[PDB]
Amino acid sequence: LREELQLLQEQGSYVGEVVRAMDKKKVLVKVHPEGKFVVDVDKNIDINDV
Amino acid sequence: ASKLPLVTPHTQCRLKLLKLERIKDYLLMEEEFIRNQEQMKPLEEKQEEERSKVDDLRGTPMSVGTLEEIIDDNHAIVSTSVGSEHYVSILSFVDKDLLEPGCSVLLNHKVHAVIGVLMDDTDPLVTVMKVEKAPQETYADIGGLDNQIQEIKESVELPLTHPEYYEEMGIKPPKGVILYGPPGTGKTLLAKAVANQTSATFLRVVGSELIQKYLGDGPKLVRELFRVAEEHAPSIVFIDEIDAIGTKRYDSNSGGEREIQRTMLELLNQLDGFDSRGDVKVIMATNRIETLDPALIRPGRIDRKIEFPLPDEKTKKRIFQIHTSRMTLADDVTLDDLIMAKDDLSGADIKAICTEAGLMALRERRMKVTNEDFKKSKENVLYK
Amino acid sequence: PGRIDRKIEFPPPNEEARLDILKIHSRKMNLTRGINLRKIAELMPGASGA
Amino acid sequence: KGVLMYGPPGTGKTLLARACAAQTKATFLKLAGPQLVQMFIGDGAKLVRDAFALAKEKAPSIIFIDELDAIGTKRFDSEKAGDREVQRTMLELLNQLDGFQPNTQVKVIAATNRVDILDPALLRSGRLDRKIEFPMPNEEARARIM
Amino acid sequence: TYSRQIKQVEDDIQQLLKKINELTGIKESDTGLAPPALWDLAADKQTLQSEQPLQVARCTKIINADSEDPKYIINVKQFAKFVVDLSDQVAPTDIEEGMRVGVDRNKYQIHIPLPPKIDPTVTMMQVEEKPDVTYSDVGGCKEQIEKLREVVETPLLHPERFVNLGIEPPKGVLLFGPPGTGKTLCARAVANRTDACFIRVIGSELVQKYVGEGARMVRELFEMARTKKACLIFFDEIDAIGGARFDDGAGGDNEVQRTMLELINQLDGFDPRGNIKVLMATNRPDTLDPALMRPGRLDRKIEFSLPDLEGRTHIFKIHARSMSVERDIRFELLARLCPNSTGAEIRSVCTEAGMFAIRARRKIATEKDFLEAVNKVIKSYAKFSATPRYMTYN
Ligand SMILES: Nc1ncnc2c1ncn2[C@@H]1O[C@H](COP(=O)(O)OP(=O)(O)OP(=O)(O)O)[C@@H](O)[C@H]1O
Ligand SMILES: Nc1ncnc2c1ncn2[C@@H]1O[C@H](COP(=O)(O)OP(=O)(O)OP(=O)(O)O)[C@@H](O)[C@H]1O
Ligand SMILES: Nc1ncnc2c1ncn2[C@@H]1O[C@H](COP(=O)(O)OP(=O)(O)O)[C@@H](O)[C@H]1O
Ligand SMILES: [Mg+2]
Ligand SMILES: [Mg+2]
Ligand SMILES: [Mg+2]
Repeated sequence: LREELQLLQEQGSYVGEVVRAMDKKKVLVKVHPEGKFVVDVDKNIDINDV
Repeated sequence: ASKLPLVTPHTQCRLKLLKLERIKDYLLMEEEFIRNQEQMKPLEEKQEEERSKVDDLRGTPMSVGTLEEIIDDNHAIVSTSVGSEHYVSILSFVDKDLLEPGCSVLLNHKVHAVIGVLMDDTDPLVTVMKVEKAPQETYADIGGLDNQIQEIKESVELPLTHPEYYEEMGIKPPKGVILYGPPGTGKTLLAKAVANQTSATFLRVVGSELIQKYLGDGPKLVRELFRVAEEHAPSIVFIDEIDAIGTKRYDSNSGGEREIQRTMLELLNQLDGFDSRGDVKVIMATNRIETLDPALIRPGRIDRKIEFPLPDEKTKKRIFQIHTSRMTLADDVTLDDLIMAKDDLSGADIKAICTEAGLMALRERRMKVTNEDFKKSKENVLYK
Repeated sequence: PGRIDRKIEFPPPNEEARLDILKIHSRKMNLTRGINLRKIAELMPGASGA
Repeated sequence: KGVLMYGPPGTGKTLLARACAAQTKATFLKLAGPQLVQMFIGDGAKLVRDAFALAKEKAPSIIFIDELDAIGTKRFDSEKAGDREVQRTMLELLNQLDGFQPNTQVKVIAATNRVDILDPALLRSGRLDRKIEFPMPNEEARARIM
Repeated sequence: TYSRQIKQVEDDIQQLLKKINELTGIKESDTGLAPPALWDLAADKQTLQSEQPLQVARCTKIINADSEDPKYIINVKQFAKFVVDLSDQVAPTDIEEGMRVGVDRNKYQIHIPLPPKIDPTVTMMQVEEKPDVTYSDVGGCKEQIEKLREVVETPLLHPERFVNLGIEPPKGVLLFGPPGTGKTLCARAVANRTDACFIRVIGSELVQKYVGEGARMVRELFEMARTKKACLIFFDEIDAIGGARFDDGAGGDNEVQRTMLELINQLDGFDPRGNIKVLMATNRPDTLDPALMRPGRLDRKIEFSLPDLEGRTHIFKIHARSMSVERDIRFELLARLCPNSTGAEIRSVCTEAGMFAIRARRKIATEKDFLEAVNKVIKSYAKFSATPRYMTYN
């Protein structure tokens, strides 16, 4: 309970939209009205799961 | 990759043994030369050391922008995805050849410099117009014409499959082919036989969907059609029912008849403009040949003009042999009574009867088609 | 004739067919016993099912 | 205030306007007809009042409008369709020339070659005053021209 | 004899090519990367040179300068307008008003002037490449070629025979006749031989979707044309761009007439176009506007009629000089069988009659192979014919 005073100052996470993945562990994701971003994946997420 | 294009002796000669053993020395000496790079200058691994250096150069956020110009000293004005455009620089691992104005690129996140280009995801209209697979059965499915089946091969198939006969003549093939006749005689049927046979890319568009609801969206649609047709291959452009551009007036089209006109002027350009045309064959089809513009049917735009007649009464019997081939037809029936039923029944009517008589048998779960099936079939199909 | 596979005509309903359209739509109404829906259906000389 | 020249297209209308640009040492300001037509709304209207405010600043100035039938086409009543945005640039050109808050500092020279197309609201008497015509050269002028 | 022995010694060395080129680096088929042994210049040096010293310089557009001081008024795409200054690396000379410039992201000061926007749908209509039609292929209309060639290229190739005589040569020219006559064909021969910029415009490309959008494309054409020392504009099928002003009731086709009026203003009056020569080509000239048929815009009015007899016999010699024929045929007999025919039909006769030789077996056409082509092209396709309602130009 008293951890959240030093936990909520961490900035929030964006939400986006996958179009399609490609070679060498990256995906093409677009944001709300913001441009498409070629971003990488984390280690706990499978590409075929995306 | 494309190391040597000579294959010409095609035997067990010493010349084929000499050439490839020469190339054997051009490869090993090239191998042993480049092997001694890492032997005396290790300095990296080069499988990843140049790669990770690039991958650490380019940022993990990668924003997507747009080209609009190039200044060739590796910096160009690029447009960001909001609309505020910059004057960033271009790198050296960028392969500065695949850059056109309008190509989607990858930018840096920090200084927005052009890192890499992006392969485009195209298109939601190319796949609309491009025929995916071969439609149906062969030329043997047609029957009865036999005079213009030769004609279409003469202008489409034979220029493509035998490019020696026009050369020994010293001639170029006839350009345009139009197909006309009464409705239901096999105009659309013959074009499927071409798309069965050919190895070209085959594009189809109907004449009714050439007209648009906005001004000038019509002639834009034609210009990008022939752009698609030219940029692929030797290709075949099939435009069906082109009298429908001028007969039916629709209230969606804000421009009236003088927007139909400006579209046909663009179509009149794309067949015989002054531009370098390339290897594009044009097939057209209609059933009201007297309505459309005679400037579009002049030689130079359409050379061959093929008429389709009504089926003759001994070609009619051939058509019944086709559409009743793979059905378990009972021996009650006599096809020759069916032939002269309508004096001018088209080839479409024959399939319209043969498909309907099968539907009456499934009402009674039967497997063979009897005579009274056909007796009530032409009452259902023709007479209404 | 080769274009449309089967055409299906919808006539206006008759006295036997006006009854069961009433029968299905009187399902969700709280009725009173003793109605004789047959007499109701004959008053409409085939308007439609609407 | 406001002159109008008209006639057949080869009689010489620009030739007087290029003559007056060389003679008087005033602030000459020229316009094309379809230049006052914009894709966005109200920009051709804004472009009119910017031009007359510029000629308001240089107080000895005359303004020239070539091909006035581009914007001064006659208004019409119709439903379902029809252009409207062109009339807004015309209806301010009526007002910003003449009407509320008038001025005597700028002079308008207008030139077209067809007249029956034009809106009678811009041919009133006060907006375009002296409507002169240019006839084709009779006999003697052709001896002078060539 | 050594059947497998020449095969496996061929096949392994074709594999051994691939087996060591994977050990150099051309591989990993990319998503937009370079060949690996090509970027090595920016590997250590220009990586930390074209990135870390060099800055981004966001580009803008200048409204105006002002006196006594630099104090430039600048403008950007959607954000505000600023008051800026120069850098040391540029003079205040070439920072003239209404000019795109690059500007840093912090101080907002001007780095370099930029070449202006070219509006890329006008960029695609500069020809960049010459076709292969020679004046030797436009036979039968020599007098029309001579009267055309003395306007387009002789004031360009020798701009001294006219100036010392004291005459200003004509500028505009249109080419008109029935279809299939040689108008677009003769235009290709001009772009073959010339040397200035040849900017082509098909008249069906100026129809746009918004209001006044077509008229701005006329300017951006004539802006970049005035920058050139000499340019050669080609208009094709101008019956779509404007026939005549006829405005009645509901204003219909009012939009296309304003595009036709802006084209008129760019041709005459008020500090003219200078050394720009235009060249139209239409199919029916009777619909065109009298203020566009006025000389000073369209001085020359070259006619393309049908060939007479020696025009026709020359065209047979053009389209049959390169085909395997019987030696002993006469073309003069053939041209008497085609009284009112176009040059496009005569080429279709020559291409059709070569097909009859391909129909049976043979390798060279005969005279009766020609005559089986004439009655099919001239007399059996005579239902369509395309000409007799265009000789009257209606
Ligand atoms: N001569 C023929 N031989 C065999 N089948 C035929 C023949 N003519 C028509 N058919 C049958 O009729 C059907 C429709 O023919 P098709 O639509 O090609 O005629 P069409 O003239 O193109 O029609 P439309 O004029 O409406 O475009 C085809 O599926 C074909 O099976
Ligand atoms: N005088 C000629 N000599 C040689 N070939 C000709 C001649 N006239 C026409 N042709 C042939 O006509 C074709 C070009 O016609 P072109 O496009 O110029 O017709 P056009 O006059 O422009 O009418 P349209 O605008 O309808 O095309 C070429 O294939 C060319 O070989
Ligand atoms: N004395 C003259 N009288 C009439 N026209 C002349 C005379 N001298 C020259 N011109 C020609 O008249 C033209 C003027 O064009 P103009 O008729 O004003 O065009 P528009 O009226 O369509 O704007 C010039 O090209 C000029 O060559
Ligand atoms: Mg069909
Ligand atoms: Mg004028
Ligand atoms: Mg042409």
